[PDB]
Amino acid sequence: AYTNSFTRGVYYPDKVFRSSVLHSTQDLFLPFFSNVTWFHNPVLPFNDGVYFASTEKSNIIRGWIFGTTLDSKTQSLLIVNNATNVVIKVCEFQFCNDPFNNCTFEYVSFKNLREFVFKNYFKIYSKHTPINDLPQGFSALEPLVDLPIGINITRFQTLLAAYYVGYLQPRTFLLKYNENGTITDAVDCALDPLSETKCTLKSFTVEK
Amino acid sequence: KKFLPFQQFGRDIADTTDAVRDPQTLEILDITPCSFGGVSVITPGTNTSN
Amino acid sequence: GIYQTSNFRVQPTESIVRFPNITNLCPFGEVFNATRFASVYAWNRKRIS
Ligand SMILES: *[C@@H]1O[C@H](CO)[C@@H](O)[C@H](O)[C@H]1NC(C)=O
Ligand SMILES: *[C@@H]1O[C@H](CO)[C@@H](O)[C@H](O)[C@H]1NC(C)=O
Repeated sequence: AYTNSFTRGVYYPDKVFRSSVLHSTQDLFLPFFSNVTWFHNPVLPFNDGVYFASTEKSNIIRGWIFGTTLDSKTQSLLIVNNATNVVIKVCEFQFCNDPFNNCTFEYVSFKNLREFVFKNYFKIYSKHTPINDLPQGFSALEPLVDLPIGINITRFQTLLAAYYVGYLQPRTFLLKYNENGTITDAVDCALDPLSETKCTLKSFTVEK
Repeated sequence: KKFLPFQQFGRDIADTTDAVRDPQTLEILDITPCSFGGVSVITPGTNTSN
Repeated sequence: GIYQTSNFRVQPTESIVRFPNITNLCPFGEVFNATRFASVYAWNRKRIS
């Protein structure tokens, strides 16, 4: 099953303030208007990196698992939420065939859209907005977490609500910051000839 | 300036690093380059005065 | 005339260094100041990380 990504899958590629400026970059971003595989249990490739977004009312999705095989054979990254704390660790877990040792890292802390970018060592970016099938709109995902762990990830899983996944590709983007350091619009510079023009001119408005 | 809570460095137009966020009390500091410029000497002719 | 003949430049006074309020230190009191120490047939081996 599938859905259109529209303008989503964008984040700040560095911890740098910029204002009223059309900064161009090449990085792992979600291609605009690409299919996004859709879910509502299964196992997926991590690719070069993942965009993940979930629309919820009853808080069904609690976390993720990442690695090569995700069942005993090596240290596999885990994130899991239970009650009022979020628990994150990398141990060699004998994980179940269908869920719902040796730690180098352990940590303890529809009406909602929750969005996440996972990428290579490892970074987590997110956003949330209230909602009222992934919505037509734009915002950039702010960085939440840096994990210095160096774990060799190639595959991943959800822990359990409609939710969607797409895979980042190394494309050129033009990112429009406002007066307040916030990315408020973007161009995927290889989408269509007009986007190739906005990135040629470094401009969001194109004259005749 | 009002940077977002994760932002560390500021940038202006030609990648001129324009500000930083102090990691010991959370102030954004505007950076001015240390003052420099040409020096000109204004002279009547030495045939007139030194 | 007016002749341009040098460039002015204010030099630095001294050098500042800035980094976070130093925190998340490793508890060396679990290796150098602990209440017990191990044998010489099997030692305490700890991954500091
Ligand atoms: C900038 O920040 C203020 C709050 O200080 C906010 O009210 C304003 O709407 C923001 N401007 C933009 C363009 O988002
Ligand atoms: C650093 O320590 C000072 C007290 O010396 C404290 O007032 C300040 O808020 C701290 N800043 C950070 C970012 O930890």
